Amino acid sequence: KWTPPRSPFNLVQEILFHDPWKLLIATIFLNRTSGKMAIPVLWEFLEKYPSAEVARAADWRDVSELLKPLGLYDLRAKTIIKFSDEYLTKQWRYPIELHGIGKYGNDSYRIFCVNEWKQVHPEDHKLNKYHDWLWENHEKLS
DNA sequence: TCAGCGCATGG
DNA sequence: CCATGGCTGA
Ligand code: NI
Repeated sequence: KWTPPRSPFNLVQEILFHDPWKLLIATIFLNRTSGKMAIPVLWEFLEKYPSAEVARAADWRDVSELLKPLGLYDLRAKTIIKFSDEYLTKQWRYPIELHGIGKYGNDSYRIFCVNEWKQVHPEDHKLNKYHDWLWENHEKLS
């Protein structure tokens, strides 16, 4: 079992690893959006949308106005509905193949949800900080 | 390759 | 004020 450690950077992925869907939802929330804005909205979403089954069948207009202050409301809204639907339906392995999930959300999955972390090469800053911090203190862990 | 989605905040 | 905080469809 992998179970990624918590860093000083405190990425939201650090507490979302045990729920691949929730982590992947967080990545979507972080597209062209600061963590300061996105993260609190993520929680208000998660309380009203705890599962991929709940988000699968849902009113995409009803998530949209919740994503309003962030921007990209109906874009993400219809995207999440499909992704959550695509989540519980298809067979995947690596998450990229799911709609709305590109390289970033995949690198997050590969690092946090499984142990590829040594192999994975990050793009995003936050991920790269965590990844570089890993190679340093990993011997002090396991 | 690339427009396009989108509001908030910092420079 | 005009930058900047991923991904798809095409
Ligand atoms: Ni995808």
